[PDB]
Amino acid sequence: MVDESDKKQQTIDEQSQISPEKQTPNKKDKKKEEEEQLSEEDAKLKTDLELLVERLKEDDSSLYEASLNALKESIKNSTSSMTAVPKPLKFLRPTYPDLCSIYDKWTDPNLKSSLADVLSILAMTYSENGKHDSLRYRLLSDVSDFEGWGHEYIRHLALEIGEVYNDQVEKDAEDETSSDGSKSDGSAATSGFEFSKEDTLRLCLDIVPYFLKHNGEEDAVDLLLEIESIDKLPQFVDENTFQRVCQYMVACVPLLPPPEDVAFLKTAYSIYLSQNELTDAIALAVRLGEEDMIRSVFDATSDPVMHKQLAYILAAQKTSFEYEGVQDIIGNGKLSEHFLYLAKELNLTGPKVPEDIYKSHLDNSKSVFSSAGLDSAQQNLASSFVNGFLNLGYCNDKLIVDNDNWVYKTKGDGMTSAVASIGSIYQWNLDGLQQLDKYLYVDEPEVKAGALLGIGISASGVHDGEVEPALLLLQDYVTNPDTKISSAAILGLGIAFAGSKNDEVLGLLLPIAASTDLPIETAAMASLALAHVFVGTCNGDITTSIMDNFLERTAIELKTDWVRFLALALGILYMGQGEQVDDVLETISAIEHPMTSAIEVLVGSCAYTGTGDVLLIQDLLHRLTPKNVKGEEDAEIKSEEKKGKSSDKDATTDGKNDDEEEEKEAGIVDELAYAVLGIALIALGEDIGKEMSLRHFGHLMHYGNEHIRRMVPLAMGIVSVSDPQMKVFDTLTRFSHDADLEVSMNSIFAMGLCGAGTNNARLAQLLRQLASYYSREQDALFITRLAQGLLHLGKGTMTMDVFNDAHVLNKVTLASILTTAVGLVSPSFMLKHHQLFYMLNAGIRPKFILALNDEGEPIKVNVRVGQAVETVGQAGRPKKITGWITQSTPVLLNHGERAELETDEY
Amino acid sequence: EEASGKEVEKVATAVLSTTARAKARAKKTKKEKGEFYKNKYSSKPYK
Repeated sequence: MVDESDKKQQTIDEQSQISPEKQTPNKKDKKKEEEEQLSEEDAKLKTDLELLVERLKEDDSSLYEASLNALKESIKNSTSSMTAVPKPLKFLRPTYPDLCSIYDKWTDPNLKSSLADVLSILAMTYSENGKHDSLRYRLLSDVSDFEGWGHEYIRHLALEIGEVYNDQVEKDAEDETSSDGSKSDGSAATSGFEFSKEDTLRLCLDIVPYFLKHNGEEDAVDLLLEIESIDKLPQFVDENTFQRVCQYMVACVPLLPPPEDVAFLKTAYSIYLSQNELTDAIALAVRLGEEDMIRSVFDATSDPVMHKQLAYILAAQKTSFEYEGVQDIIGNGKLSEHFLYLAKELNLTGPKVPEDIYKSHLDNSKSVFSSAGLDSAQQNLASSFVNGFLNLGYCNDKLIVDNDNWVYKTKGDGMTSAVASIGSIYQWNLDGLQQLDKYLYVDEPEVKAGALLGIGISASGVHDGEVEPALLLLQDYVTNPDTKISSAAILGLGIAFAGSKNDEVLGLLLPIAASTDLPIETAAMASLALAHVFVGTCNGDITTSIMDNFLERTAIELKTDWVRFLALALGILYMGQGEQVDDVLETISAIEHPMTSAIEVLVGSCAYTGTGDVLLIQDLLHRLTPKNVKGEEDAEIKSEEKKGKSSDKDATTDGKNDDEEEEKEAGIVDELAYAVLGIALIALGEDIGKEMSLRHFGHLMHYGNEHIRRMVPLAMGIVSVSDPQMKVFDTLTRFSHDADLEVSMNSIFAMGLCGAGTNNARLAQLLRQLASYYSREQDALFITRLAQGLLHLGKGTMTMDVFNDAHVLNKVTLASILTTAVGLVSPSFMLKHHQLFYMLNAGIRPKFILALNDEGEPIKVNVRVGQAVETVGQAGRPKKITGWITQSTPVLLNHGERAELETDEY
Repeated sequence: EEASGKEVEKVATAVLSTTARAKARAKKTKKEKGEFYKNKYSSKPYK
């Protein structure tokens, strides 16, 4: 540390830790005197650069401050940075660290502020030279180790960030702001950024996303594509490149408004398209939901290759995976056009092959019944629906149904729903139609209606490739003018085709959904189907539905039930979109009535989704307001009011669920806690408000995909046993269903206690019973999830009927709806060219460890399990493929996606 | 004024404020994101 003069080169470094002589005195004098020393100075630059490099290792604040103290003065005092022009400009290499030594090593509040500003200006000027880039690189990839640079280097980068962010917040932009003093664009700093990006992408991760989101343009993102696609395999594997891209997009989700957020993810998809894995591609194309992107990934494998090859089989598999079946329709018929084999291809895209595979699973899972034996009165009705709720998905329980004794004892609305529950035994099945036909041709109009609903449920799994479409059976019923018949018909068509907006399905449904002048309660089903049809893909926000919602309001207000259902159908209709939905809020609002104000708060949730935190504060100001106005003073109306209140509550919950899913997984925990504070606030304040919020809560959980399932449903249940509306219990059980037999062990005992114990009304008893049976599928037959499964950010379509029904006080009419519950998940299996029905092995891990992804790709260590096991629910979702040791290679990366595994053996 | 005089004032100030801040706060945040007297003599006369 102490001076020890010029005895050797080692002590020369020691000499200059206190006072330089080759950087201070000499150079200074030369620059401030002769200008032939401009020449000596040029050779001496090199020498000076080296002396920094040696003393970098020294960290103490004092022996960098003071040493280079007078050089800092010299920028403006003696050189004035233009006494010899070019020569200070290229001599700014070493003077730029001097400035940084006062910013960062020494902290003097007054100078650290002021000199930030100086540093920015000079970073720009010296980046024309493109030597400011090299200054940055020698600290980024390092030469020496000291604590100092680990803090310093962030500042250099921070200058760039500073300015670029501010141009969004202040409109004046550029170097007019004296906060940076540096021009936002121009061909001088732009070339600096590209070069900076290169070096920081290789070694670090920090600044590469910041630059995009501050520019705000999809253009920044498209430069990223170019560089990264070079890096795809020779610099590091496919896998690594993928984890970065989606880390950028998933982390900045909350702060991207609608138009910006679609526009960013386009570019992530395309990055994926360029790179080797098309498996990564298909998954993003789905995110977006645009038709246009699905077709390019399906095409890319089908059209080039003339031969059948792998290429045709792979296309079909990929579209087959969404059980919204939006992809199914689009991809079909290309297979026909190419004509290698019609027969294999067409069946494989179709959800027809997914039935067959189900039989393999069922075989392990066997049949255990646990149905109610109770007969007579409303208890007869209870039991007969309960039989279907336990044997959901493909089950065979034929014989029981054929015992028409119990079937016929159902009465009224119970008769329609009884036939409708039968349909769910043969849910997702070709066969079963038979059972339905017998009744349809005999007795009262009631059994006829109930038959059509069940057809709807059965047809869920066979409605493509023009193999018994539901459209075929149900058209005849629409023509028949009786209302019950016709209403039932369009409810089942809508369910079956789901997202599929095929020409025949859609267009049958298009003149119609346009008569509401005649007063008919059950015509809720007119719009309710079409909304369901619409979800799963980008919306037109159809002009049929929007016109009819308004017309109904003109005509009637008497049927409160009719208009509450209508309001919801509109909000469910706009699902699948958000950009276009900002428009329709206004359109709806043009016409203003207190009755119209109920419709708006609902729709607000779908437009603002995916950036909502304004939406949240709004759905809370609403809540407060009835009470609040009353608060100030203290120190026909019936229908309008009730719609008002009830809507808000639904809307708050919908908003939350959708935001938490897409946004940070962390945030899922916080939103549940906020809900509990909303309900507590309501239980005291309004008597009427409390009723609605109970029911909403169960679907809050099921939608949001809470991580915790053990504690919260149970605890909540207990308070709400005292509280009226036993329909609460059904909404909780749809969350609790989980991986059957994990959560649900606790559940059957907890739901069962209140039911069995208390009987004080059979009306009350009926809700409780149904809820119980729903929850469990015997020896893990299937799992229901609101989510796609294929994305875990994803949202379903078939599960939207479940989500609709928790807005109204319970009704026997409502029971009929409730039978419908669709939303299956397939069990993965390794496929072969002879279609092997068995998994070899898999890893499962309750909890991912990776913190690079918030999703968390599977670890490669896991805990090992056997063949032919259901893809586990929570605390088992991360799934890795074990097969590599038997010399087998996945073609279809599975991370715990719905998708079936597929393998190629060497 | 005594105490009851002061009660009217303090409550009036505060209500206006609780009402306003209730929602003004939430809104604004999120906007960027989406000589000990002695004679007291006086040189100027008065009447």
